[PDB]
Amino acid sequence: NITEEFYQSTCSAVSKGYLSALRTGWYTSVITIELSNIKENKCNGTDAKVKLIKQELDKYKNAVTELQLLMFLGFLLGVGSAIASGVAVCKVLHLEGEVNKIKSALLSTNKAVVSLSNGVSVLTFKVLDLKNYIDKQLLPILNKQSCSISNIETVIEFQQKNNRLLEITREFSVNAGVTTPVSTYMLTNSELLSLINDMPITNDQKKLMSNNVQIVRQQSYSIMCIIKEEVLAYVVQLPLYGVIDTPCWKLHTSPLCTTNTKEGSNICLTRTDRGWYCDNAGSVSFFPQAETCKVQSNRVFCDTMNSLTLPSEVNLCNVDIFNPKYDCKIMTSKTDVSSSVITSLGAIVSCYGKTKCTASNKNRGIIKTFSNGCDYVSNKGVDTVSVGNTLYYVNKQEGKSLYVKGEPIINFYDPLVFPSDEFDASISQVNEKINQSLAFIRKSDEL
Amino acid sequence: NITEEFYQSTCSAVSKGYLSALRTGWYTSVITIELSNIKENKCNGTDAKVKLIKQELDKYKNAVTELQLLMQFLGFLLGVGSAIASGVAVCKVLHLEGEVNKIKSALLSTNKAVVSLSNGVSVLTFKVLDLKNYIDKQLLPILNKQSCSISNIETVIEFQQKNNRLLEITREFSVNAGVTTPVSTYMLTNSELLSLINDMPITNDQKKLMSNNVQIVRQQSYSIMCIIKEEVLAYVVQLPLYGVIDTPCWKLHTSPLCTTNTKEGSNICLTRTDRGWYCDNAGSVSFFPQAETCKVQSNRVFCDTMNSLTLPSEVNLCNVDIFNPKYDCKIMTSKTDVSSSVITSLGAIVSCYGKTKCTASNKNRGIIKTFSNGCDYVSNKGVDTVSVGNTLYYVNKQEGKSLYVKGEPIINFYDPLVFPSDEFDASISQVNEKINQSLAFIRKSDEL
Amino acid sequence: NITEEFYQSTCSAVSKGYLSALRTGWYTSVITIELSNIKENKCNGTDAKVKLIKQELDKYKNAVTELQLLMQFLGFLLGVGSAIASGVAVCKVLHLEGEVNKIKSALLSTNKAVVSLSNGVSVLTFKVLDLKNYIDKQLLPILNKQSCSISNIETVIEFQQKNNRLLEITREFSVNAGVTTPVSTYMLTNSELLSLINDMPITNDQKKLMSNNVQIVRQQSYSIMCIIKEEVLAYVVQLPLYGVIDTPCWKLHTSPLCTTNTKEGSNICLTRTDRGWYCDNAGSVSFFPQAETCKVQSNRVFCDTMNSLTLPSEVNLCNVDIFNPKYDCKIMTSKTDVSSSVITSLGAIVSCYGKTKCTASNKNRGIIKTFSNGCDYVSNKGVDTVSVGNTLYYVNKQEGKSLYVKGEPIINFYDPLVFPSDEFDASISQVNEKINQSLAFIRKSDEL
Ligand SMILES: [Cl-]
Ligand SMILES: [Cl-]
Repeated sequence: NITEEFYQSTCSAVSKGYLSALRTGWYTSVITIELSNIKENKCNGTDAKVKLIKQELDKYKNAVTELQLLMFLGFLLGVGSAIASGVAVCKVLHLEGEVNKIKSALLSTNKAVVSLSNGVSVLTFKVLDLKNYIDKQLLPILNKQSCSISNIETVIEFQQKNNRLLEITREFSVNAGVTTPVSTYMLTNSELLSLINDMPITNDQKKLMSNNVQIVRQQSYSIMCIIKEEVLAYVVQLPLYGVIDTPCWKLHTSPLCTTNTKEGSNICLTRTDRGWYCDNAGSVSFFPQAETCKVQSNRVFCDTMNSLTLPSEVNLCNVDIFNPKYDCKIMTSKTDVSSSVITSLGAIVSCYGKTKCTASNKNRGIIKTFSNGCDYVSNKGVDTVSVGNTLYYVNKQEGKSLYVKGEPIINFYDPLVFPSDEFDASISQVNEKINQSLAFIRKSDEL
Repeated sequence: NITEEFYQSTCSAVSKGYLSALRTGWYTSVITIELSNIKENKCNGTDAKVKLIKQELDKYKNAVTELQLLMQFLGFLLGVGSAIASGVAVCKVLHLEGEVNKIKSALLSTNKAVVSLSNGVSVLTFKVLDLKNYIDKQLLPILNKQSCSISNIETVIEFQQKNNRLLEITREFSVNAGVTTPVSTYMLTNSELLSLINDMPITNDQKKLMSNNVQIVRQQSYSIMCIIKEEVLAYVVQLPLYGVIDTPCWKLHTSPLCTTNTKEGSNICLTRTDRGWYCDNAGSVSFFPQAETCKVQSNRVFCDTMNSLTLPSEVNLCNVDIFNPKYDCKIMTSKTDVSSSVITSLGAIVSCYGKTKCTASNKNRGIIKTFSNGCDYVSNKGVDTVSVGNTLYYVNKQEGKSLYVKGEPIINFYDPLVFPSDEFDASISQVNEKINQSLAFIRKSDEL
Repeated sequence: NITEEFYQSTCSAVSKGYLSALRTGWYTSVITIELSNIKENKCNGTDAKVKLIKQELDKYKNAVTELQLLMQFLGFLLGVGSAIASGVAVCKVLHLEGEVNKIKSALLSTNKAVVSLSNGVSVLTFKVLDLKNYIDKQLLPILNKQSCSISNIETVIEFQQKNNRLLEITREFSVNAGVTTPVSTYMLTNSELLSLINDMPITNDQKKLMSNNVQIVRQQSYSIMCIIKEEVLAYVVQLPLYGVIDTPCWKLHTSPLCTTNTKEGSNICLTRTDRGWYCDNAGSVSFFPQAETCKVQSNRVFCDTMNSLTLPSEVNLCNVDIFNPKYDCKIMTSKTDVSSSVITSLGAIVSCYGKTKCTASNKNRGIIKTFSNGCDYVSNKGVDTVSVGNTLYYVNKQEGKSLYVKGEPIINFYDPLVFPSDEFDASISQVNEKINQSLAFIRKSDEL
């Protein structure tokens, strides 16, 4: 199911066999909580039971009032406006009579599809009806028995209904009205599964979102919207996955240096194009910041806004870094430091200088001692790896790894002309800079 | 109200008309919760209501004990501060002998008093929860009377409600190691925070600004755990005070500008690095490179000056003439011809290079513009989304006028044979002098 | 016992006397909650007391079901690890056949037992909540007796208290995608965690360290949700083990050092990049470049070795003599003379250049020092704030002696005509060899 190749020639490794789930767009949904504005609580505070509902009722009013008061290579990626879509939906909701459409469509059911004034149709959802609870069940009970409640179960039932509205207020109050991930107080699990199931999307998409709701939360926003008339409404902005089931691979890179004994005589080179790569629509979406992608089993959830769009020929850097069809990215240094990069199925170890680097087994201890240079170890017989004072645990996911033998590419560069401070360079950039610096030495010799 | 200009010559855009609200300093206030230490829970016995009171007291007793164990580009130029040094310093002053009693006696009759500490600084104090009096004078007398049995379940709830806040405070301090941000509503309720702002020694404009944006004030505040000694738990709430308000501010968006020849690697690239927020401030210009550290509410920009550089007002000249002689505009150079888009306050910049497919779309029309190679720009009026390669951008739909400033792309004025394309923190004149110095060495060799 | 030295020659400062607490490895423990399968919820009847238990039971059932659906500078030199690879690997072992029965049978009589897993690993197990027996033996009989009606409000509340923890565990795992950090008090209560520490196979020195700093131990821990199989919910709590304790540590603060020429762009700059934390560790020195990943409690520094480079002890020589021959000290060079301040442990380094106003103030006296151009330093004794441009810094008020080491700024020893001003990852000897090669290129041409 999952495979990995280590390229000793360039001190890097590729894990393949992953499937894609790229967030490509947004669905905006309108979630409503119906509230009731209560005029005068002209009750007494003598009976113990009345005090609790009266104080619980004061708690509610403050929450309603409080909400009204509220109204490498990563640097290439570019800038988006993460919630411009949902906020756009929110701005439409402030228009005259647009709130009434929502409220009347949710008069008989708790879920409805509404056509907005600008023409876009958006799923609607009444998730909590506190107005009706107060107006028809609590306030009538209260007045009848001379403003006192003779049943402790009545106060608790209200504290439970009110509790969610209070916890929603706490979240918008600490997040300035835009939260992520969408909490279970904003959208309960059943509501989110109902939203996905009622969304205008593929059955492949619905199944994906429904089996991975936890990931759907993490990629979702809750945008607090309006409190007008008798309804509080907030927009839940859900990710729709327009690219699914395409091959994905992760590139891991580590520094590749010479191994001379002279302290500073060494030269280094590292591939900068580390991150996730997924095929989608004939090109390759590249995700440099690999921490923004989430892996579930073998599915990679990435966001195209944190991606570059690359030609399919990018994969050629894995077959031959000196190909003329794509100029592979590298950085160059003279900093021969030891480190390790843990991959999907093993460990890359860049062991240089006098640093002690070993690979250990849980039942045997140290089972390999690395020599200077860049090496790799499969996760089969190995459980941990130590480079200096740092112990790394290796991933224990099962899968075949293959060690691709090769002469280290750093040996093909001459130390006298090597540019050792290039962060955003390439094979072709360093080649022509050697030619330019090596030819400058020819002009003096022909002299 | 709010305007934006795109400078086609420099592949950048400026959003104008924003107002400032710069965090310039800190107010520290002492928030206290009065507890009562109860030695032992000597009513061991079975009874439905009694069992609940015992468990509620044990939760409370553990909460006190748990608290006691607790006490025993261009961003890289900004420099380093000590974010809570002000509050932590005030916290240490409360550890001095008799300093808690000064606070405690001043808050005996009211819940709010100004105390002069031993070091001389006056700090607002605030008793937010009086559990000592509740337990000593209302619950323990009720409990003891009937040999720890209570004929009123309503007594358990009232205590469980009162105790709830103290429990959540302990929960927050227990995973945050005594420093939380933003300040939660368990540490400071919305009403308590509005009451602090109203009593703080600040302007009526300042009181109004803080009060209408309490969610922002929370997000910019720290809550620093202090002491739980004698019958007082005290923590310091460090609130931001906004010493610079309503000064003109603008946001600079930049994107890479490259050549567009068909040969893959013969291309040159150029990007303005000075993106971020700029506010007039005391005759100078406060520059915030990290635009993620600033919060915009409608038209007000809340920034924190410790994440700023202090620049001369002539920085704004880079927008009217990048080659002006009066300020050396910062740029970076590359040979990395990648396609991207940068969404602005009022539109979209598109860096479309190579064979990448770049379009701008309307919700009512589909694709309405296809970008050619180069840097181009679109206003948010008719456009809802922008697509650069496999990435779809949504555009902000905020209202405002856009202006396209036509100009020849600046990258054409450089010679590709002598262009230094590896400078990360360079400038107009640095690229000039490195070309002039590299151009003269080839001139001096040819004279031979 | 904290001291600090300011090296005026290199515009840097070292804070020493801190003690180490380095995470070197991980302990994985199994925390289980025992659940009961609810088959037939045949309760009808709209009665206030009945409704609460039925709705509370649906919360428990939904939470169980919800959890089951869940299963279906110089920082850039550092390596990348798999933070929870150790804990997750233990989690895969629990999916093996009969592995839960060993756990379930070992935790039958006590809530704490050491289980030998199938792979051979011995793991602490911990039953923290027994909902099965509560529901099966205490609640359902009471519930059933009166035909789904409960005549005692205390029984429904006792269930809400029992059920609440499982509900919050589910709430945390559902928004954190089954892996949380820090380990909240719901995942592991304070007393449970102390019991974990006392039973771990670690030193008495180690146990004492973890026990007095549980707030840090949580923050360095992961809780990884595992299985709901048989009638048990299990999650793995991955606790840090500190294999290096009490070795000396020091923090290096660095700031830009520039020339003080009058011509705007005639200036040169130089900064030590090796800023961060340093701890002695097994004959070498562990270097943590991102100093924000380390947490300081009083005088102890908690760092994580996965974010460190392993350096020779001779790195400390960069503090006594930046041109020493035994270690090539790292620096970056620029032409960007912008003013800033770095707050240190015991004072403030101030890089004041151009027309920026830089001062140090007292709370009782106002401005007490105005900085001249160059890199200067101020101790936290007489100073409370430092102001650089429109930026006000508060200084740490921790007590301790500072030593100002007078020295000629190293930047003066360079000739601006041959100085390489675009080096970000360079060093003393690299800049030397680049000047020497650029100076020999200029000498051999004149001999022509
Ligand atoms: Cl001003
Ligand atoms: Cl089960």
